[PDB]
Amino acid sequence: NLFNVARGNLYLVQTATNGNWSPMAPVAAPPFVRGGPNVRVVGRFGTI
Amino acid sequence: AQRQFFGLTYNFYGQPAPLFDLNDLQELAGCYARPWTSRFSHLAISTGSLPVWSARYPSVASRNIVVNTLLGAHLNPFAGGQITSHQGITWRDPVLSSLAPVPAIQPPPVWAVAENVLLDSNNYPTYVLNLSSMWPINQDVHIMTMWALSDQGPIYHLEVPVDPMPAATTAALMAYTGVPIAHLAQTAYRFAGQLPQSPDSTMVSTIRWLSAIWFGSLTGRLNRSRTCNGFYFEFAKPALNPDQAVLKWNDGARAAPPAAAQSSYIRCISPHWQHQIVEVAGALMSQSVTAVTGLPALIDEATLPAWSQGVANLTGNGQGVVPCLDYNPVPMAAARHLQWRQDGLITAAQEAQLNNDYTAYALTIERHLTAMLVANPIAAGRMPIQPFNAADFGQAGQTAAAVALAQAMFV
Amino acid sequence: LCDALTLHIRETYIMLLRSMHQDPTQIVQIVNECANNLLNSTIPISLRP
Amino acid sequence: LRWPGLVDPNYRVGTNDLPNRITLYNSLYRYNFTYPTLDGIMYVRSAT
Repeated sequence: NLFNVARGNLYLVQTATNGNWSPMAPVAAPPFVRGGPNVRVVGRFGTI
Repeated sequence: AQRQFFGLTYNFYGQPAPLFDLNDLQELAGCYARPWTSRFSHLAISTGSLPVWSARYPSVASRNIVVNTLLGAHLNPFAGGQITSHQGITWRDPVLSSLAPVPAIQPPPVWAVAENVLLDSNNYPTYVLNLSSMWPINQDVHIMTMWALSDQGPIYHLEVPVDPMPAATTAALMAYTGVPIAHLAQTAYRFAGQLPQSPDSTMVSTIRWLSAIWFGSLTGRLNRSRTCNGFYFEFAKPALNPDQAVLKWNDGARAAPPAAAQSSYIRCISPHWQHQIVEVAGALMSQSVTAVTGLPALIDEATLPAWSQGVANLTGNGQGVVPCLDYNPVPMAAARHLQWRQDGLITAAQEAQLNNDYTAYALTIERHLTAMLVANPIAAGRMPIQPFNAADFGQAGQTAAAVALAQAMFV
Repeated sequence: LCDALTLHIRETYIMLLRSMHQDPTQIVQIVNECANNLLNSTIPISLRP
Repeated sequence: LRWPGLVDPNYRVGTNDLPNRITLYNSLYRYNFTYPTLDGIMYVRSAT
């Protein structure tokens, strides 16, 4: 971080709050980790 | 033409109301909530080989299995005369098109939930007095009947005359050459479901000749070296998409018309038909024929489910019935490969090879359905899977007799 | 009216074509394999009578 | 004889005579083919 280089991953969820939103230091467990119940990955190509 | 279809509503499997909720009405592909002319709608535009199935619909026969209970739940006519309404849902008018919410000012009577209601068809006088408009409904109800009279795979009907293919049939069939069985089912169904045809129409005797000509290929009897009349179905590697069939035309050594008629109903006991687009296509491709031409005879009560026992004019038990030879995908294809080796199409090494490559494929079919039934039980509400139980999947009934039927159907 | 000879010749050519017809849907796999997965595509095709 | 189709009541749609006598009024089968012309999207594999 002291060099502008966050680790971990990046979540994209539409949380529309009003309180102290905190992108960096996230309170609580991250919603849906990899390999969680019904959490499919994207096949290499990513085709739709 | 024809107007007198005797139907039968889907079984409840011991559940309170019909296995489907409100959301199923506004999810059907094609024409809004119109269940008629649906089935092969989600397959109208092909993107690839991969079978079309989402989250709610965990399989190929899932789209149809749902439009069945949804169909019967709104079939008071033909079985009562009225229009009724189930959970605030009814048809627009007498023609019976899409299903809209119960109209105000003059709402229909609430439908009395009942299991296995016999459809008489003539009970609804408006049908015959408006046949050219509500014709698809005849083909569809017939489908639901063939699907309802079985707890394990749709019971269609093969035939084949004593004499060779007509002169008008051979000229009509030479147009569906490079067309997979998956597509032949789509063209067959979409045909008999849009305009009142005749029982002796050219496109009817050819599509029937195309169905029974497909069974021989599925059994292996009608391979590359043994055509019925120059038509067969070349099968690709089972590990490389076995769904591909295609009606190839050749000039080899044809078979020969049988000594007698081989009219016989067929079924697929193994719950594999659910995820196999090839099995569902073969079933619905034959049903298109028994639609314009009602059941050639009655169905045998020999086995079948505990609810199809002695139906009005569908399943009998006397002498006017035709035996139903049910098979199993795995042993059927295992015997289908065995036919290829007998005549010398494949080496004696590719005999036990294609068996392991297919049994592994059919395993994927089993591993899938078992994982879906547990995810979507039955007491939850809907029935996209149909409770088959895990005690089966490999208890092959008289599949060995279905194979002996193909050998007799093409001597 | 159509002289059986001419009607028969065409009924042959219609077959010549169908013979070499290619299931449009399989076309995705042909490209997928012919290219070794390096390139993967999708080609919607409205199936018709 | 030239017109077994048009005249004779025992005609059979599709029946010729061919090897022996060229019939005139037959029963052809007018087709209406469409020629689909594919043009799809094409995704690469993605580094890894």
